[PDB]
Amino acid sequence: APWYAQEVKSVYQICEGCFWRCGIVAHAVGNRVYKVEGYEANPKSRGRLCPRGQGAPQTTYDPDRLKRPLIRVEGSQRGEGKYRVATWEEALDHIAKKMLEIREKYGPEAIAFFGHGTGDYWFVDFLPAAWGSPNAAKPSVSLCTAPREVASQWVFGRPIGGHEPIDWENARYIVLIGHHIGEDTHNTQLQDFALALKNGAKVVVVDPRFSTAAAKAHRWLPIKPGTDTALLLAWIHVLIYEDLYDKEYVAKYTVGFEELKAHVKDFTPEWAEKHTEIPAQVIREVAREMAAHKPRAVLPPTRHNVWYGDDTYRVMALLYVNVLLGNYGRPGGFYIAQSPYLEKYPLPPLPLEPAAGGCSGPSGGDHEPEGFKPRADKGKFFARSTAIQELIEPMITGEPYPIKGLFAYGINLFHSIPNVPRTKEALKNLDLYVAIDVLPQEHVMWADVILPEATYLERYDDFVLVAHKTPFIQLRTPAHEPLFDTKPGWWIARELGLRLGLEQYFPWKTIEEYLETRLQSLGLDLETMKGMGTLVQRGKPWLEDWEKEGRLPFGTASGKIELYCQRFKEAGHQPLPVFTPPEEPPEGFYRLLYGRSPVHTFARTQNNWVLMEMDPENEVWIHKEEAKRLGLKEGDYVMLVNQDGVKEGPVRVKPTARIRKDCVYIVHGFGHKAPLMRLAHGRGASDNYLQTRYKLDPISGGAGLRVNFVRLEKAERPRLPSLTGLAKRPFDER
Amino acid sequence: MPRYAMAIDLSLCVGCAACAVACKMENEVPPGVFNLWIREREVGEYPNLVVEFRPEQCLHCENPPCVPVCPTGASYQTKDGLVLVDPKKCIACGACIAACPYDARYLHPAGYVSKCTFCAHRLEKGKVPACVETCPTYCRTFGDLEDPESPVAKALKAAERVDVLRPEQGTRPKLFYLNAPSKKGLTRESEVH
Amino acid sequence: MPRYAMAIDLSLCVGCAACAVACKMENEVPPGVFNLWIREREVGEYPNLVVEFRPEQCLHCENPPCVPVCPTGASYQTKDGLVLVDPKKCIACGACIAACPYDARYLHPAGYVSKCTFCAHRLEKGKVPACVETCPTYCRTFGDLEDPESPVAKALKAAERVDVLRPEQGTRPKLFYLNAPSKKGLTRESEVH
Amino acid sequence: AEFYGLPNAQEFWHWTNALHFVLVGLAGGVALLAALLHLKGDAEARRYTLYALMLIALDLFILWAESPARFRFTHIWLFLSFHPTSPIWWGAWGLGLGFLTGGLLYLGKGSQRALAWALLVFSLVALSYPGLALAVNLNRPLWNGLMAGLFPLTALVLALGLAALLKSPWALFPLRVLAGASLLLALLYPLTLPPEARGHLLEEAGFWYGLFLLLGLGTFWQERLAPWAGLLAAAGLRALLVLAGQWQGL
Amino acid sequence: AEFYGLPNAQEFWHWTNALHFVLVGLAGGVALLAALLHLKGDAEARRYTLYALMLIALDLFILWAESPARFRFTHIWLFLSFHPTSPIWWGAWGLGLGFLTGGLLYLGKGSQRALAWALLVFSLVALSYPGLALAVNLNRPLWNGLMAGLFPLTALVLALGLAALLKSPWALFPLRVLAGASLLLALLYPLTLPPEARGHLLEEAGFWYGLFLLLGLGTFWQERLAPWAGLLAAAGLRALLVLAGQWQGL
Ligand SMILES: Nc1nc2c(c(=O)[nH]1)N[C@H]1C(S)=C(S)[C@@H](COP(=O)(O)OP(=O)(O)OC[C@H]3O[C@@H](n4cnc5c(=O)[nH]c(N)nc54)[C@H](O)[C@@H]3O)O[C@H]1N2
Ligand SMILES: Nc1nc2c(c(=O)[nH]1)N[C@H]1C(S)=C(S)[C@@H](COP(=O)(O)OP(=O)(O)OC[C@H]3O[C@@H](n4cnc5c(=O)[nH]c(N)nc54)[C@H](O)[C@@H]3O)O[C@H]1N2
Ligand code: SF4
Ligand code: SF4
Ligand code: SF4
Ligand code: SF4
Ligand code: SF4
Ligand code: SF4
Ligand code: SF4
Ligand code: SF4
Ligand code: SF4
Ligand SMILES: [Mo]
Repeated sequence: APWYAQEVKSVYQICEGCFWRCGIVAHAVGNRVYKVEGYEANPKSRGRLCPRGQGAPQTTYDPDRLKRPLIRVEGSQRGEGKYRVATWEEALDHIAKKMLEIREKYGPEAIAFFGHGTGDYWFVDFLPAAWGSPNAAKPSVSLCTAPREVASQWVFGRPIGGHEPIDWENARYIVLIGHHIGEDTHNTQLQDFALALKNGAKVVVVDPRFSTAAAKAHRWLPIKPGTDTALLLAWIHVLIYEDLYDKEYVAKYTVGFEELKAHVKDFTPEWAEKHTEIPAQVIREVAREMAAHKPRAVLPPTRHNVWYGDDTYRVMALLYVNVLLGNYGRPGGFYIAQSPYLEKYPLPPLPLEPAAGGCSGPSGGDHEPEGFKPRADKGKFFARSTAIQELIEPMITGEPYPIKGLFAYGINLFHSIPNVPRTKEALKNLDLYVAIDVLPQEHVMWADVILPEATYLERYDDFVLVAHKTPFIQLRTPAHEPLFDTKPGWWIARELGLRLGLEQYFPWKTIEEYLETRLQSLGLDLETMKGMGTLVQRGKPWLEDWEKEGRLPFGTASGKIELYCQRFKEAGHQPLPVFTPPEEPPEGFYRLLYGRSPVHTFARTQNNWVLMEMDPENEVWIHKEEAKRLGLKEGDYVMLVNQDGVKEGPVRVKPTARIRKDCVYIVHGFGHKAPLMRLAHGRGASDNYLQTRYKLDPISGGAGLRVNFVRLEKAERPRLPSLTGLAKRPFDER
Repeated sequence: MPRYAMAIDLSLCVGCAACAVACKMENEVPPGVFNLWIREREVGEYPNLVVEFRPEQCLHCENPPCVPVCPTGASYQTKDGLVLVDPKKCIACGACIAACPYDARYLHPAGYVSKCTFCAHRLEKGKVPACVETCPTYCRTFGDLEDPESPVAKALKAAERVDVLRPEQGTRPKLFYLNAPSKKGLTRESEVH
Repeated sequence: MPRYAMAIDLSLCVGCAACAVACKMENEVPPGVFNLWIREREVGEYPNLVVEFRPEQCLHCENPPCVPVCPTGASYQTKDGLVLVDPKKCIACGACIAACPYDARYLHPAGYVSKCTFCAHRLEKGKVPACVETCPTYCRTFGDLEDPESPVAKALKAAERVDVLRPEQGTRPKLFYLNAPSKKGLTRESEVH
Repeated sequence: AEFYGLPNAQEFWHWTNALHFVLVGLAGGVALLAALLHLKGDAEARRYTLYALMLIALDLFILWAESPARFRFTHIWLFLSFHPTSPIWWGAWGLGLGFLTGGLLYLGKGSQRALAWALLVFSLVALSYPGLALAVNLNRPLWNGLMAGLFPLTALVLALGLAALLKSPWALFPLRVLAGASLLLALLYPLTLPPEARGHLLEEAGFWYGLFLLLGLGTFWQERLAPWAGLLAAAGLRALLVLAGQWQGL
Repeated sequence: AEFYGLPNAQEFWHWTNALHFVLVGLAGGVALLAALLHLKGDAEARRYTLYALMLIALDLFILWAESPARFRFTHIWLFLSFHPTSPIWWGAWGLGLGFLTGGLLYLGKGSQRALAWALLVFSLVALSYPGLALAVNLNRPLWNGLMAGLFPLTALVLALGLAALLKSPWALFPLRVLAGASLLLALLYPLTLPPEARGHLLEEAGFWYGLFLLLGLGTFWQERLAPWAGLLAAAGLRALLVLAGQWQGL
């Protein structure tokens, strides 16, 4: 009866639990993965796994998981939920026929491609360029990381990347700004943070909320929200004016340090304490203590940075403090991350190629005379990255030309992009809207044609390359064959690619054919790659290794400390003076803060019975004294109403103090209105449905979300089905 | 011959239920029940704010009140210190549930009583328990209490403080909590409101 | 209106019995009975030997079981938290001795029940207790728990750990043992045999 | 205060089992009546033995029909082992052997006073085991020592209350003495608990408790209300302590 | 384990306060017989009302005689304060109002048989208070919840034992019924304690304990052995539980 006493088959497999992509071993018995585990050699898991990685396999064995292609009954509205089963052949023909029509009267740029996850390489990076549309985007760019990637390209000549390059093991003093570690549960960084604490690493947390990471800190600074750049500028001032900075380091690796000293003249710990609300002595003491530890003192940059409209300025300032401490490329906090060598599969150049910009004209030069039609959000902000949230307007008004047709490859249209009403207007006006997914979410059931993808355990994917201290390559192999009428994304892309004239792209007849070519290059074949799941190569991490060779890394030959001559010129400001006092909540309201549950990924894990049973609903955090003046207690429920009248389903109230009186906090990803995902339907409040407005970062395409205010209205406890009853439905592969 | 135990460092625990999900998976524990869960409690106002994250599961008590009270002989204590159930003798009378002071046991839907097993299935073939292997923070340790080299023995030797739940029942738990966050010790519902 | 308390730092107590003798002289406590006494216990075995020196007396509990039990009303709890006896109403029945969990109470040879008094007679003239005054090691402190300039308040804040005798009882002892020498906390006779 | 997953702190003994608790009281106490009758050589000793056998059969049938392992057939182990430290083990052997002993008495086979003293001892084991099945769980604050006093006295009010409805003349006086004892100990019960446990009993029950205390006072009033009132007070009190005492609570 | 000075862990209620425990059993039990004999109209209601007045008075003298506070005359406060939380306070009034009430009934004046209802209530307070004066101390492991049951059962065994020696026809049967209830709870008591508390009880008393249990089995044999054997058993157990339970113990 037990699975481990029964016959098993293992395989080396990547976790699709989230984008960290940990290397794992999957244990199957017949057509079912019972257990998954981390493995030692793999630099990401090293034998361990977070809760999301452990429970991730049940979506494959979920009775509501999508099985057949589906096409929208003719004459029925998008939203209304009327579908009829179809054949892979019939559904794939129907999409190409429709796509070709949009291309004869509008051009190929009238098709937007949105996507996320491993297979976003096919849908967002490859298919779109081979087809000729520049309107390809992912939420991890303008709804996450854009502010810090832009700041980093200008200041250093490098990205921060997916596996942020912090030398945690040698760090001695660490400053976290809104970075919640322990709730944000990315595997390796949990391990590393825990090892730092263990060796006597003292941690300072800056956050208006007493989080899990603050529960492990030597100092908690309860900062007034949207005020971090004033605290960063005043620390820059203390290290420059009290003469505590690393003199040599600035002298040999830094351009324009002088502009910074003069800029920061009046931003004193007394000017900061006034806006920040942190005492001036504390502001001083924290900068001194970090100077006393250099180069082994780090402010690691957080991942989610869209917070307010000014964002690229706050990150630039955080990076200057790291530079002034002399820590970049030194053991203490930043090693230097090099990408591995795995040669691309040989092909003709793509109609559109990318521009990994940073200096000397990376905006619209190739978009003006260069061939025929630029990405539709081209004049809205300074930076060159595509912003998912800005290409939605073109579908409603037809402004910058028209975008009829849209693809959604594993990306939550109604939970990951703000202003849900505007996104629904835009789907209304489209000629074609295709969605490739696994569960019947609220935005998948608005599509003309639904295509069921095969899950990470029943699928092969192109390799996963990770820039790192020791660069590496990972490979995922099926643990068993797809279920029902399910197909892998590499297969769905090639099948559409042959139907739209792109045979030169997609020549190879199979994915193992494709995988054998890149393994030839390195000195191996498919069977040997399956043997050592992961491959580590030689690279570099300090400055010495670079230096002795007579080279340096960057952008232009010396990190430019103020940081970018060509923005200055035509945009306006060079330095981060935009501490820009933030608009405040109206009386009777609270700022809406949000974040992660250690056990749930974004939105997609809310139908998972193993994970919902650990955390079945979110809970609103209000200060103890506010819930008391309001007439709220421990087990009460409440509706959240925003400044624009939108109400979000009943949520449990959480009157325990660990938060300022200015705010309120809820975990992101609950509040689904999707009846077909039977255990996620009707539970908690959705933060995204309340985020009606956003402040556009004019520098890094980012949509500032922490600009919404919400008030609480007493509500009745909800009457919902039993979760155990639903979780007990047996899984039948029919 | 060994005396089996588990040590959890609370100074490192962050309450990401990884261990709780790994056990659910490894042991096929049905939907409405749990061998392992995490409790989280805050203590105090503004300038002295402590948060305690605490995993709870069978403590494999050395003096288990859950054994003598069983009519059939299904409930038994092993020579190495493991408390287990022979489902072949279990009549699902619930006497052991009435007697356990830690809400560690349940009625499995197959008709018999269940609970944390110290992964006896893995122990017998020389492996460490599922909770212990999957743990980002490395706060749990396991071993023979009598071997000065084992990971639990070392962990206890290096600890600033050691605590156990409801020590005044006289069960002698073999799941030890290290370096508790609050000066007054493990958190109780009675020290609230 | 304040909350009176005593703290004893066990990391500094050497168990010389100075406080105990200073008490007997001051309150002219009669032969055979004690307001204050010292308990000394070893927790053992060479590389790991630990000795706990512990002075014991009335803890002036915040929720005293010895008050409710009195038929006369001679056992009363004061507005600042002192448990005292008015000998005028005392019928020497012993109900309070039966309800005291700490052996802090005795029958005075003059026919009424007595015990430590927090040196009430000195507190009104604005002085600190006699045991607190004589202490060579500077390990005992006193004051109002609610005043943060208080020597008890500052010591509670500086302690690495805080403990109390029989917390599982209803009482809320207002005599706090600071830095306990054994990792498992305050020593108990059941933990020996 | 907050959890990931949940502790297994839900009710383990249902309305179903509380019923078993009222019944084994009846069963055991009627087997005591049949034993004491055979011992006085009184003529009614024969049919009281039939009844104690019937109530023993009805109680073993619902102990089995309510067991999650009812079709796994594992109760045989109750009888192939020796567990002297376990109340439920004592209870299985007292009733069981008390049903054979009372079986031979009915069939006039295998002796007759030496079988009446045996029925006396097995019926004292069966009257004694329920209060101890509760009371040995020193982790549950409501199931204190008095449970070993409240359960035996209450099983007697059930048997004598039944005997008096069947019009047996000897029993309406012992029923009033034993019902006075049970109601006095039941009234002093809450005063025997730590503050927080008494407050927990009062919040979750009481009003039911206080209603069962009043009810039982009708055993000293009108002649033919007396057995009903005594029966319902003694059964209500047994079931209420079984459902309300499944708490660990701090 | 070693001390400078000593904790005040010395016995506080001596052999003289164990003697009062036995007499207030009698005083309260007989006062119950008296009111019931009144209420019932019985010719003997007077004989038993003047006995209860002597037993009550003998006890209240032994209560002042054994108090180190006697010649300080502080007992007047027992009657000039309100203290409902105190078992002992409830017994001062229960035996005081129980005295006046029994006076106004023997001197046939004031009022009749509305006064026997007041004597019934005050006797229940006097039967209930010792049992709770011990059980209220939750720091004493041996004095558990069963004391609140073992003391009222045992006081009626004392009253009915006396009554049966003064040859009253009615007394023997109810004495052998309450003596069975008393002896069965007394047997279950040790099985109700935690292992260290029980171990302490069996090494300190027990023999003495198992002697008085055996001795009490004598109420179910002959006459003029019966009332004696049940009377020595009830007073044995009462005095021994007061003496052996003054332990705090870890
Ligand atoms: N309001 C708000 N918006 C946010 C955030 C927030 O905190 N609040 N966080 C932002 C951040 S930081 C990020 S990184 C993004 C992430 O945004 P998303 O990745 O869009 O988030 P999810 O909610 O997991 O949506 C995943 C979708 O992909 C589907 N899916 C899952 N696995 C597979 C697979 O193997 N194949 C296919 N075809 N589909 C699959 C799921 O069913 C679901 O429809 O969202 C951003 N948006
Ligand atoms: N379990 C789990 N872990 C995950 C994910 C998941 O879905 N599930 N997703 C991953 C991804 S893609 C991302 S992007 C991250 C998201 O996680 P992070 O990158 O760590 O996000 P932050 O927004 O920095 O941190 C959230 C904290 O920011 C605080 N905050 C709000 N406003 C301010 C302010 O004005 N100043 C300061 N100093 N703090 C503020 C909130 O109080 C909260 O405590 O986590 C990742 N890890
Ligand atoms: S961080 Fe956790 S959820 Fe994400 S891929 Fe790794 S194991 Fe899976
Ligand atoms: S896996 Fe580690 S961090 Fe997570 S709950 Fe268990 S002990 Fe705590
Ligand atoms: S439920 Fe099973 S294991 Fe527990 S006491 Fe009964 S027979 Fe034994
Ligand atoms: S933790 Fe529970 S199952 Fe384990 S010995 Fe203690 S009472 Fe028994
Ligand atoms: S040791 Fe075994 S029973 Fe206990 S939590 Fe780990 S896997 Fe579950
Ligand atoms: S003066 Fe200090 S060391 Fe001496 S007996 Fe008193 S508490 Fe102990
Ligand atoms: S001895 Fe005195 S102070 Fe103590 S309970 Fe009796 S009357 Fe009250
Ligand atoms: S320690 Fe004992 S005598 Fe002193 S106040 Fe507390 S209960 Fe009363
Ligand atoms: S406070 Fe006074 S009475 Fe109490 S121990 Fe100290 S000197 Fe003695
Ligand atoms: Mo993200």
